[PDB]
Amino acid sequence: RVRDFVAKLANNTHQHVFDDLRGSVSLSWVGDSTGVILVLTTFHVPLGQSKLYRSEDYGKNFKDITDLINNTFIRTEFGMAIGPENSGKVVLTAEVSGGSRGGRIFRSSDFAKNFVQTDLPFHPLTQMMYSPQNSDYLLALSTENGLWVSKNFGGKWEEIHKAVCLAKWGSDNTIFFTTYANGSCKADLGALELWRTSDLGKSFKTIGVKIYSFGLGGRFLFASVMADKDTTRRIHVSTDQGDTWSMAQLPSVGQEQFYSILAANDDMVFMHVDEPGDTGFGTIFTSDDRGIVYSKSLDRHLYTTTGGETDFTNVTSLRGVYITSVLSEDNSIQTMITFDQGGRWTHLRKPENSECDATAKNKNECSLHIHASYSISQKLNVPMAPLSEPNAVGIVIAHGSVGDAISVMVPDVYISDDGGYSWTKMLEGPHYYTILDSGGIIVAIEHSSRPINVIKFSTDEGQCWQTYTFTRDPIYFTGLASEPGARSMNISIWGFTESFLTSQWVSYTIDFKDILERNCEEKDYTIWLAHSTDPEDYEDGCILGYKEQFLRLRKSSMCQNGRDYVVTKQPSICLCSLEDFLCDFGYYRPENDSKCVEQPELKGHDLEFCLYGREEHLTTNGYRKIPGDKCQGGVNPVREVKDLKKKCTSNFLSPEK
Amino acid sequence: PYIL
Ligand SMILES: *[C@@H]1O[C@H](CO)[C@@H](O[C@@H]2O[C@H](CO)[C@@H](O[C@@H]3O[C@H](CO)[C@@H](O)[C@H](O)[C@@H]3O)[C@H](O)[C@H]2NC(C)=O)[C@H](O)[C@H]1NC(C)=O
Ligand SMILES: *[C@@H]1O[C@H](CO)[C@@H](O[C@@H]2O[C@H](CO)[C@@H](O)[C@H](O)[C@H]2NC(C)=O)[C@H](O)[C@H]1NC(C)=O
Repeated sequence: RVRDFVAKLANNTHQHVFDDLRGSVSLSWVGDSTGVILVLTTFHVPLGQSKLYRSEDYGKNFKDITDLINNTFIRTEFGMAIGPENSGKVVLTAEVSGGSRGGRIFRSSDFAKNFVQTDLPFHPLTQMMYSPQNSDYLLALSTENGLWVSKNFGGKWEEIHKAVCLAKWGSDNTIFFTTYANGSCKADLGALELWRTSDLGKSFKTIGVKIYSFGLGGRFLFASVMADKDTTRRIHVSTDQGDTWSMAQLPSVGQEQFYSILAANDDMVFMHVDEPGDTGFGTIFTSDDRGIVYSKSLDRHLYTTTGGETDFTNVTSLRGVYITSVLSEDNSIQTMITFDQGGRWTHLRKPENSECDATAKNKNECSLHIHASYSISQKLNVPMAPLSEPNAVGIVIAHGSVGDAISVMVPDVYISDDGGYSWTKMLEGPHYYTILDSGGIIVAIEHSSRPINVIKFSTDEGQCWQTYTFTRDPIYFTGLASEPGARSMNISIWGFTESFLTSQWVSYTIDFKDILERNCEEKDYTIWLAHSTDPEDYEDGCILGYKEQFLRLRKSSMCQNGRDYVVTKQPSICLCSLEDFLCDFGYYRPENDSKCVEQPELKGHDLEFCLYGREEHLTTNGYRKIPGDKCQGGVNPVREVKDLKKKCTSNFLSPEK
Repeated sequence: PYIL
């Protein structure tokens, strides 16, 4: 539908040939709206040399800047540590000789235009980590497990602690780190201490003992803590940097189980707890807004002990939507989706014009299943996992199969433009895919064993496609790079050409600026209610107590949203109902439509929580607003609050007070 | 994801 497209692309396609790119090759973008890309290489000659290339134009042209690093061998293990935001910081870690006291880094503050070499008073063991508040503050662990901090972008270091296993930056330049006191990190597991320093090593506070590990998610600090006189451990949560802790209402686990924070934001967390006896699955729980009371969201959630692969995916392009895989009772794998932050999970709706595959019991009734990390790890023919971007609202693209379970067959690519409610087959056969200019353009490359020289693109969100031949020397295709954030109209195609005699790495960068030659205006956008189920209901669209309508680009408009495009939306607040509340600790919601009632008996970890929980959390009316829930007016449960503590501890003989 |  695009006219003269070949002529509009041909003078905007840019080839670069890399003279040498053997070994591990990596690419990092430096900053937003800079067009800066660094390509680094590392190979050994076994019976070490590194190459560094830099673009400042979104990959159209590179310059060999290997000379800047004195042709030194860069260790790929540490990668390029790119600083936050647009600080323009880059640190590369070098291999030193065997004589050396400490290692060596090459540091740049101007987007890798210039580097200086700095010799370290230690040998780094981890990648260097920037404070998110301050790109000049770095921390790093040494090979001797010292924790070292720098206040001047790695110019000078000081070791603030000697026996450290893990360290991370919190907010406001805070450091949390675990320490061992006995022998090694591994032999002191479960008896580590957790420390905090708010002032870069001047003061410390020990905020936990008998630690196994710790992590940060949203507003929460999580620590797993081992029960003394025991081999099991439990999660404890703090929202004040470990000044105070509460036990979370979650099962304890043995040494062969794990917890994993699937996703976390300012409101809540999704926690996975592995099932006992390494069955390769566990259960998803969602927290309230305190990170303390957890609701079982999804049983038999697939998460493998080998490598730790899970299909859990936030569909970033529609609020509330997540997708994952679960094991059926027959041990086939199905895809499930939730539209309300894990309150309910369902099968994905089959594309109207799809045929049910061989996994389907019924040839007229089946569902869509999605290939993701686990499929890829099992060596299925799946080039990419599912793609969605916050700024291209409603769009999700993924390889999938239509049936009753995930198939081993070669998959096709499906797209949804409503956040996952409905799907269509987008392309036949496996492809690599990218979204450019906030959904203004979708691009795809065929995944082949033979060389390719065509790229497909759509300006109407994957409904109609045009094919451009971007080279007359077909390449073995390796990968697509585009600027993080999906707001660019540049896409780079990477691969290599092979002859009998020789081969060579090549990139082609294509600029769509002449296809999308006009800016979108107000008339190019149309109102769209997200989550619509039934247009006859005044509450159609309500999720977590509010609806949103978006101004979405019309499919038929062919125009650029723009690098400064802002997703325009307008909320409507829904009335509160009982569905906007979670059962608080001690209560549940039996068979039907939504009244939280006292549990008759507390067993298992509920019983543990009652004995170990604070009054604050044990005093309740049985309801708590779903976190992120924005309803106003309507039902407001007025049952009076009671201490459930008295209920359980009532059975126990108490010792003297 | 983040293991504990
Ligand atoms: C796709 O890649 C091209 C580069 O090949 C990007 O072009 C860049 O476009 C930006 C904004 O249009 C230009 O930045 C401006 O620079 C001038 C002076 O240099 C300054 O006064 C402005 O305030 C602004 O910073 C930039 O010149 C240009 N880069 C080059 C090398 O030509 C293009 O933006 C990419 N397309 C998208 C949509 O991301
Ligand atoms: C699922 O992804 C969405 C989209 O990225 C996340 O929502 C963003 O979260 C951050 C941090 O709280 C906010 O600053 C942004 O405003 C949100 N973006 C949008 C478009 O809403 C969301 O938090 C993710 N879910 C979880 C549990 O992390």
